[PDB]
Amino acid sequence: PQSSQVTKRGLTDPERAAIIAAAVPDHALDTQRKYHYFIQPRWKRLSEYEQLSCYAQPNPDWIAGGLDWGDWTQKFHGGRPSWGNESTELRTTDWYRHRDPARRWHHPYVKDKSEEARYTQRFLAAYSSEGSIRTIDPYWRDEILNKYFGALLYSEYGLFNAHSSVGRDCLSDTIRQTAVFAALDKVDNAQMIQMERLFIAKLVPGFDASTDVPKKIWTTDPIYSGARATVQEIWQGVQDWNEILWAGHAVYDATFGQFARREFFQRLATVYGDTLTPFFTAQSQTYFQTTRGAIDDLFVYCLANDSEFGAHNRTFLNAWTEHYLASSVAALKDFVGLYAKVEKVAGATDRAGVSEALQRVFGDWKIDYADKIGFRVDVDQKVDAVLAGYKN
Amino acid sequence: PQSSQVTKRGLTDPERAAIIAAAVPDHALDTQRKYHYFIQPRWKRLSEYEQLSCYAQPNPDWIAGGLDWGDWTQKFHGGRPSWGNESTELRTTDWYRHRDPARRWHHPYVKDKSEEARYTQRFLAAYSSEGSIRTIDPYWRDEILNKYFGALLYSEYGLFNAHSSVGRDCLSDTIRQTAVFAALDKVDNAQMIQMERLFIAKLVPGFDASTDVPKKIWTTDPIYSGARATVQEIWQGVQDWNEILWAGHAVYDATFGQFARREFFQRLATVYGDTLTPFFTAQSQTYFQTTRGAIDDLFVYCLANDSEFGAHNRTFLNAWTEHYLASSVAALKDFVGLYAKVEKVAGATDRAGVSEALQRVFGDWKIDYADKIGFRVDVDQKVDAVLAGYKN
Amino acid sequence: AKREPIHDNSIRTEWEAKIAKLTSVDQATKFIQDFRLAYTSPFRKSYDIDVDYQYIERKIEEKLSVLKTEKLPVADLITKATTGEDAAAVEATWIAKIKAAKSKYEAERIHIEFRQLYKPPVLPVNVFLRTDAALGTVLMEIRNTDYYGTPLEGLRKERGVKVLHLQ
Amino acid sequence: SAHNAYNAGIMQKTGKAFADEFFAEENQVVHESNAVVLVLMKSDEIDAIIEDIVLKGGKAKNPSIVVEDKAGFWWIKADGAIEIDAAEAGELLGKPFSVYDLLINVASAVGRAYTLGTKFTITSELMGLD
Amino acid sequence: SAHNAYNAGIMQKTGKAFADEFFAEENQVVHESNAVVLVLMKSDEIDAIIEDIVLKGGKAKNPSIVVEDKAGFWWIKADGAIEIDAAEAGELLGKPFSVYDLLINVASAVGRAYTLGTKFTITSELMGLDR
Amino acid sequence: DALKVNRAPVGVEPQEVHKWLQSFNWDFKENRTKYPTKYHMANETKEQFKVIAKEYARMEAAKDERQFGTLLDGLTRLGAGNKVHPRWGETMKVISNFLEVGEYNAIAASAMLWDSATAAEQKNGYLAQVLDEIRHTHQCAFINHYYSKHYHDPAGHNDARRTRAIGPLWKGMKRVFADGFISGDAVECSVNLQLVGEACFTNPLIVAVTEWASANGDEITPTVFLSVETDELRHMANGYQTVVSIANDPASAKFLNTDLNNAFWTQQKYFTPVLGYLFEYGSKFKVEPWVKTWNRWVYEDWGGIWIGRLGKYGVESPASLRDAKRDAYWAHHDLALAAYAMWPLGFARLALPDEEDQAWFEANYPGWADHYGKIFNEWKKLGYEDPKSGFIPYQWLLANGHDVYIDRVSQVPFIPSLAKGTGSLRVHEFNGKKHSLTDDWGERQWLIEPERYECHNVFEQYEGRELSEVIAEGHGVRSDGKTLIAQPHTRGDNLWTLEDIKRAGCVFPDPLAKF
Amino acid sequence: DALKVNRAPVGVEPQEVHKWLQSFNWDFKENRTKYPTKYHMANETKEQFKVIAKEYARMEAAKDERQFGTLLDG
Ligand SMILES: [Fe+3]
Ligand SMILES: [Fe+3]
Repeated sequence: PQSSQVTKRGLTDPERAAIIAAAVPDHALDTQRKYHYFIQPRWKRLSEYEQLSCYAQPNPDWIAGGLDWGDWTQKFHGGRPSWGNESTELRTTDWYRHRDPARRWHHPYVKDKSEEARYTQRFLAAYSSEGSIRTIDPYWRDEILNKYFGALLYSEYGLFNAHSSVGRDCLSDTIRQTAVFAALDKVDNAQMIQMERLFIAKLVPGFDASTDVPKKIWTTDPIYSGARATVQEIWQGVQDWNEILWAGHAVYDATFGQFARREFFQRLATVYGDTLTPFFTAQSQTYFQTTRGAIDDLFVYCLANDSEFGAHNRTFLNAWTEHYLASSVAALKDFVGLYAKVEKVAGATDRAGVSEALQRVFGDWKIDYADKIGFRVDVDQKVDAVLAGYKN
Repeated sequence: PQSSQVTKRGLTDPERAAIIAAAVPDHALDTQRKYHYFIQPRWKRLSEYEQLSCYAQPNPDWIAGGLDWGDWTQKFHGGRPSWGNESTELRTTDWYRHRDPARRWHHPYVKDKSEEARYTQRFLAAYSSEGSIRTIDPYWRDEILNKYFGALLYSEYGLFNAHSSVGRDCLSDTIRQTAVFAALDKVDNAQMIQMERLFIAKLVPGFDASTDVPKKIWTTDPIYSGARATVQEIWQGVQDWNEILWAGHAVYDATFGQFARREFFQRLATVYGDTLTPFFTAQSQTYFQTTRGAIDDLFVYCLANDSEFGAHNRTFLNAWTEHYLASSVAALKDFVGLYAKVEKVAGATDRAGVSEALQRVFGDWKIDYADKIGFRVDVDQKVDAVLAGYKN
Repeated sequence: AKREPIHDNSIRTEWEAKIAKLTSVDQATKFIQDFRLAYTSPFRKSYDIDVDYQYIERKIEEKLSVLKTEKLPVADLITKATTGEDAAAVEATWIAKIKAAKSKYEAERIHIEFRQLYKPPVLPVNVFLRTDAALGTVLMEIRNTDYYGTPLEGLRKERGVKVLHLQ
Repeated sequence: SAHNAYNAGIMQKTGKAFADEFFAEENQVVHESNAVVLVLMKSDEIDAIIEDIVLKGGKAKNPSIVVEDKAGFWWIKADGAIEIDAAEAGELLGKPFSVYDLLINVASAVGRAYTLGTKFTITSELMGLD
Repeated sequence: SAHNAYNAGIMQKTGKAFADEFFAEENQVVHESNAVVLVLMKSDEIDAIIEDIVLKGGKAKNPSIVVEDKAGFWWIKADGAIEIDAAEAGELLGKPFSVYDLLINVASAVGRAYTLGTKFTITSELMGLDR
Repeated sequence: DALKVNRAPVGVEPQEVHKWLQSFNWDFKENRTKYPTKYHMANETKEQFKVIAKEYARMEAAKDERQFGTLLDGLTRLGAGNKVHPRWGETMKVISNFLEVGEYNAIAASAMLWDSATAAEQKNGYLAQVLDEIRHTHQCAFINHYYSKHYHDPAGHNDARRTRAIGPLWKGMKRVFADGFISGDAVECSVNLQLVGEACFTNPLIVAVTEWASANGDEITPTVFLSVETDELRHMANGYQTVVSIANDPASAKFLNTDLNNAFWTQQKYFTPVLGYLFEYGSKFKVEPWVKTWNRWVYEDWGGIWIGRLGKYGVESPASLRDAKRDAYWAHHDLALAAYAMWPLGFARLALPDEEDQAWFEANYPGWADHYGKIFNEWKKLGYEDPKSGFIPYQWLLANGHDVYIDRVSQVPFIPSLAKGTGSLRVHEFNGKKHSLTDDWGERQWLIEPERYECHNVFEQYEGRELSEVIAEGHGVRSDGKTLIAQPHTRGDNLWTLEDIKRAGCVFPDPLAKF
Repeated sequence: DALKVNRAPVGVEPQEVHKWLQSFNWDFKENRTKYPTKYHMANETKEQFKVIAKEYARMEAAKDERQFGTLLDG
């Protein structure tokens, strides 16, 4: 028994189900069953991602796109609104316009990352059983990968924390979801990097997976001096949430982050016999291209081509790009000094090999971002600027 | 309306649910709720994998372990039983004893492979967007990877089809699940190999993903002459289902299969700038170690250490191993001629590099199988036998 | 009184016409500061457009910002207010004002008047949010000191309300 | 139409009338039927397909379709063929919906069931013979 | 028992009697309670945990635990703390069941909820303040 | 070397990487929070759940598959969508969507905690909470999304994100679990959102409601709502760590009592009458008196297990508790008067208490029959449900001196001539604007912080306008464009249209004009 | 080359690999059935569902989660 009352379910109790059946009319009271039918569909048909996400934020009419009215019910001391246009320099005719092309609401986001979660652990138990780590180059494993790929997790960790203000400040649902999913993928990269170091430590006696050396390298090694200063600015120097997302994903991580992750650690892993790191870099690069798809839709599709503030936004995006690209160039100039510590491989670590790597990163960046906001850039000038920090 | 009767659900219809409630006794008629409680648990407590799998096969008492009695209701022309002891030379006190250490019934099997299915497509969509294929060695990509890694799918495909009779003939449930799961992973490897070749064709113009060249190489190139003869024998030459599983997974695929996939294509991919192939080999090697876990429990725990037929089984396992090891050694002797076509890389493709690779494959194989069935093997002798086919 | 419809009324259409005639940064800055001093915050000068001033302020902001990107150089967008002052100096000036306030009533008007004058797009966004955060910090610590010390009767007198009814 | 109803023909008769036709001489061999029977497992995706596809565009193209409620599944019978397009079902649901995702709740298929691109179709045509 | 019941104390009275104690002078401030309240979302895994862990070894160790049926969930209240070991639950269920898989159906937790290895514990102890 | 290695099958468990999370943060001059706060004490704390990105996704996806399987497959095959009693199906339009904005604002509030946190574990811990509140938002969205597809009245379930803006009840919702969190001290969210929001009120709001849902035939909501609260224990674990650091520092503890009582009254001012009304009046079958639910979950359990336990460490009992308890008993009946009187402004179909309902109200609340009961029965005699009556109770209220005022702070309606709960009208003129306040706790907030509470009310926006013109402008109609979404009855015939409302001739006055 | 390539986001659908399955079998003398049969006719036919290993696992697991969700939870 129990002190309270065992409540009878109206679905199954014969007495209550009969009452409910008698009160429920034998006809529908409206034929419109599309959840938030009035949402403007971005694609051929209205998507479930849109129905669950769009117009969730209760913005008033004085925030572009808001369907509500009136002032906020409670505001900060001094009078700062709960959400306001003072939170960003950029302008738009509708903040709700943004649409993640992957159409990630919460469930498909964790569903895809759960698959990566469980399959990673099955990979590691088999990789350890395979003993494939025996063929890796020992110098690359101990002196370059463990020390500097471990130091790279701090760049990823800083990018994640940059989203803390973005998650509070941004002015629409789909933007807020984009930022937070992009933030988790960043801390994931930091944790997956530390996960690989802990995993290698289980296979190599003496291999120290402690973060002391990676942190000492991230904070004091001049190779990461430019990268650390850029991330500290994107994270803590500014509060324009649009500037944070743009400088973070579309400039710094699109140039420095792509070079370090893909052109250095992932690529050189496949010239130094590293059969393990390409499993981890495959996740961080997949996270990048998925984040890039969302970041591209926010800044290019919606803002840089907004019917009323397109040229107004490109004015700020150009000033932002000019500033943080110089930072990323200075960050890449410091990072290419790491090539003086790697084993020389033709077409990968020599001057021609690093030149082609920088031409890939800057050339792709011109196509993926620079050409979409009208930012002119000389790739050969940027390649030569970084190659100034390369030791022959 | 409709011609038939709209059936009322007993769970929700008030009249029928009231009748059902009156017929259901207010007390349970037995306290034993553990599904097939009498199954002898292999581990500390009985697992759902055992409850759903074990004793599903209706074996009679004259098949070791069967809980039934009598003859089969219908047999082949001539009198071959539905299942019988004539299907294998090996003998045991209980065929039900086998336990997959991964404890895979059907649901966890497809759940783990669905994760790999969906995550592969997200990786490829991002990898193609990353353009990482630009750094791969073109000769390795076109002349070695496409032609011979594609030819290797026929070895994987042949091993898969070897299980056709095993799935019909084997004498217990948990074994049958092990064989079928091992069979799908093999055809999976064959398809994933062709999947990668189709993907490279989308990124490299002129790259021919057709199977014509891989098939002609598998059937006429002397590099796969030894392997092809071995798989045609394991697949179609014998019908002892225990011999097929042992010769397939524990001898051929454990020595030749491991060397070709991991010591050649996976390893050399990480010395030729190949950032794509380690994604696919990561799956086939994961399938191997998962399959090995089940095969190890079938032949070592159950058969090679059966309390009554342990030495009796090891007698056949030794005769089988000695034969199919000679086949795999002849298959590896042919395969190392492929090193005469690859770019020379110190410590990987030279005579010393292939020797250490063969010592890893044979040394691990002695520990994982030979030492568990009392099969003596000189690893140095097997390495020198394969290195006889290597061109200096 | 009788209010017109919410999102499309003669008050808003009328104020959009005034906005369209703004042609320079200084003029829009004069227009936006006077507007916020007259219609926003509890110390506004009039509530005549109370249910419309927030939408109107948005449209004024949108004009001043476009005029900034078309006219002002890039550096002035980042380092200077549209009044010509150095954005960093504006931050230090208004911080030292609220920290020198001797009561919560002096401090609240310094923060309120700051948001009326320098709310973006006149002051840069990053400098404004940093300045508003520091001003709100000082305003909270002094307001939350003996928050229940002054009774309601005495708290009404200090605020300066006209008590119309007490049930 | 009426002939494709679940309780059509002899299924209407009961008692002695049902037995007299059931044991009739002309009803002791199978009779060729150009019909198909498709069973749809009830779900949120299938209840949307039933109401807006087969009973809308499917019945306009094939007026002989009959859909009967069978508590846990949908009983569909029609002449010639029955078609369901996964892309059309995906547009209705607003989520990724391939032809394999359609098959999650497509159960019985009395007839020659196959897939053509993104369309599932169960036809009365004897493929390879007709 | 008794004091940890959902309808304990004033909750037994109705009508005028309930209001008289509800509006009593001594009941206008909160009273410190050394109890904890754990809510379990009903499921096949949780119904096995309820019958064989909290009501068996959990109630033997802590006789004051009360389990009330609330249609969709289980209302558990006890003195001091309430413990659930996921490794113990995994052996009972015969499937992989980590501490994170346990939290799948562990909803409300009025108290200091934490995890220690494979054990979930909601305690009345103020960590960082007591001890 | 290249030949020998340990081939033991190993991975890396979540708590193995989580022990190094604290080292991920590095010191630099700008590494501080961006939002204003008065709590500057040390908060280098550890989170009680070793959650990393991959493991977070694993638990939540595992929860969803069971939930979405139950909904998309199980309950849909049962036709459970249209098995809800009409009163409760209408009540889930309000509850799920109003909670949706409380979940959505929790995303941003948790981000402030994320931003204001100093330890790397708490930053990672609040990011997981941020992700959870997004999951909760899409879950509340999914309930209405599902209700739209299988319930006999999709209107209101289908377009609440705009039709809620019409009514006054939605105004207070934007403060209780919305603006009250994100608009203020950042680290104080560990008090308002967590110590009071998630630790106290989510238990009746998210869990206790599931029993009423099942009682009225709704198995959709428990499937989703119970799965929402499975994340809450991790949320309050983050908030408790900070409250500890605040209580241990004497410089920060001098602000905790004030913020606690302010946050408690802020949330209880709306939660206590609104949900009490929705539970008792928006349901046919009652689980228990709302005042008992409040006493069990708010006063006794949370008050004793959280506030009473913290009492030995400076945390005092909220001085507004006595006034809150008076709201637990009567305030939701006061709100019923306002919610039924102004029913055309809502987006749900209401139902007057039947003779069985009235007996249950009078039995558990002695005196209900003579006050609220006689009013509801008189409205019914005047044609409250009849669309050809031209009767709307708001006009009836003003004709008898029962004016409805909107609190400038809480936005909660107040009828001083009929309210039995805590409240007294205070009307102040300040700089040519008139303001109405209702209690000693909200009035003090407005007197001290006027710039924080300049929220326009429904009368200041709709003044002089006819009732049906506001409803039509705010899209409070069904697909035909004339039939109202809201109704004064839950039957399927004689639904009110814009013309029926128009014949009543209800025009919004200025309630503060008489002062 | 090493600089220019098509970076269009592409994968490979299940039916793309399935079109090459028929080529996976190679001819040899012992490529016959092991079981007794009276049917020795040509049976080089196509299967009406483009199912590969990865896609089979994806759809079936999708079925299970809905089924096991209904049972274990609902
Ligand atoms: Fe939440
Ligand atoms: Fe929460």
